[PDB]
Amino acid sequence: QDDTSSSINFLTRVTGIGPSAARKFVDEGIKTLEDLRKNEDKLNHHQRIGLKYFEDFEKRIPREEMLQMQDIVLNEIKKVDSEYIATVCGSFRRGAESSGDMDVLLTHPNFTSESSKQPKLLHRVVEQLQKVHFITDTLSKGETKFMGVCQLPSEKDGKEYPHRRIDIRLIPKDQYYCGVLYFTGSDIFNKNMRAHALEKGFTINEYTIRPLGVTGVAGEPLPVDSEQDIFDYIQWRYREPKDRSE
Repeated sequence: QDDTSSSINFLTRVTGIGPSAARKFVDEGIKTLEDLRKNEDKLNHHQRIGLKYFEDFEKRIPREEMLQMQDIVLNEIKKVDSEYIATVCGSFRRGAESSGDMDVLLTHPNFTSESSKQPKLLHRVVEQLQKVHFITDTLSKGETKFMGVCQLPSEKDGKEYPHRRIDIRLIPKDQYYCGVLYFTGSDIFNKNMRAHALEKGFTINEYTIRPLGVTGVAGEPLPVDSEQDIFDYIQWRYREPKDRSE
């Protein structure tokens, strides 16, 4: 069993291959990266691109590169429409010295929670980033979420940076800063802040902050025009992201 398990665990390191699909591959004698490459016909698109960048996707991103990536993303988005608002979240926003991926939250005042889908608000940004060769591949592209691959431009002698995972999520403007709060984390900090909100008569989720009565009925979403507004409602001092480990 040891070798069977090691094979399954190996394939799960490919993005797009989860434990169940890995078990099915190994049952078919597909166990290594070489086996996967010889059996590209059995892969979906996400798995094929994850195999393509297997080694790169096991490398971390130094904060220095994250800052370069951030400027490319922010500068190109502003070129498409200066009314877009985009924020890099995750442990990067909390000041982490390295990141596993880049997670971008995107909004636009044309897109509110009363809106039906506006996928081209997302796709136009993806297309511009592809046009300047920053986004290199797509893992999946939906009406509000893009998961793909990017790469910093070569700086010297044609030497290449590793390809990196990037996600871009389109969020309604009236829910944007609650989203930024949630996706900045940490998970423990989010739990602690939601517990304090309850003590103060509010309930916070990924989308909204609402007043919460003694019977447990949530009221209407409160207006939020900055992350600071959410802390103001629950009477907490603003917690800078570097202070959100717990």
